[PDB]
Amino acid sequence: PRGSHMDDALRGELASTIQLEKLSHPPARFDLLTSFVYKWQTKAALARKVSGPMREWAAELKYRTGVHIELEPTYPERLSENATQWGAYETADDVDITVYLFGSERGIFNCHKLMEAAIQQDPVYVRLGIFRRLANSSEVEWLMLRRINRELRPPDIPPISLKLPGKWTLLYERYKEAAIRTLWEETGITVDASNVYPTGHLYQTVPQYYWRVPVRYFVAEVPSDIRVEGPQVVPLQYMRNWDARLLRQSPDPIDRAWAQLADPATGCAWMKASMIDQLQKPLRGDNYMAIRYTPPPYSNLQEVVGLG
Ligand SMILES: Nc1nc2c(ncn2[C@@H]2O[C@H](COP(=O)(O)OP(=O)(O)O)[C@@H](O)[C@H]2O)c(=O)[nH]1
Repeated sequence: PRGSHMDDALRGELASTIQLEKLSHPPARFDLLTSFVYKWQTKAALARKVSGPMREWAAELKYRTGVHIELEPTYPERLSENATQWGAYETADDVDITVYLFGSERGIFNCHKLMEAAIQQDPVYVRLGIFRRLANSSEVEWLMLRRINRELRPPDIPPISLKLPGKWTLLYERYKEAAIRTLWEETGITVDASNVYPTGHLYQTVPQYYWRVPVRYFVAEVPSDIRVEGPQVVPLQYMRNWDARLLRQSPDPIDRAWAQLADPATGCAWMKASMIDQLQKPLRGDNYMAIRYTPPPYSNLQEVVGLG
């Protein structure tokens, strides 16, 4: 019942081999979905590529074929263990996951080959660090957004995410291609692929959070004078039309900094790296921007951005 609701929410933002096993009927726990049902016994290293933290790719597979993807840890009691067929999993990739498919065999056949191609790639989150240089200052300003995540979310996703632009790679989409397209979807800024530079990737997960995906990072300079329109895809899902008087007095530092630098008409804000890491210091430690958005030397840009 929760899996469907999350797939319905992503509909607005949508525009070596797999051994399936047909099941006579589904287990009683999955009858409400029941329409055939096929099972795929795999690991989280593979099942993560057809689901996603917010069911990004499980919803696209439904948008494509009409099949419903349902995932469950095969032996979830092992995820409650600290220290073999039983005990704590070594890594998240090793977590046994059982995937269920619901729909017509026509739609299941289409999704099956889509899934066999999905598990071949590396689907990740992308963040294109958009920055501009200030004539009066020496440091750069980065464009920040605050997305209001939905109620149906995994426990590792906050209610509001202070983020730089960027979403996720669609099925068969590539890193830079996703970073540029998702940049416009969240900001409305058009950046050329020759000015986008990869700055690194991060993957930190635990077995209990088997769904977590790597994050590929990019940076690109924007002209200091530019019309930042804000989110054009699902704009209601971002912090907008807020009230600067009362939020300025919120006990959250993010919130106060948002009331002072954010524009409620666009939901966007320009922040310096020293300000972003100060905001991320109590949650992430030091060097939040430097760890993620340090340009490669061939960009001839780590001099300009200031992290280096
Ligand atoms: N949000 C999110 N973060 C992840 C996921 N998987 C890994 N991470 C970690 O997120 C850290 C950096 O996150 P950040 O750049 O602040 O993006 P954000 O956490 O999604 O706002 C990295 O150390 C990654 O290991 C995921 O599926 N979702």
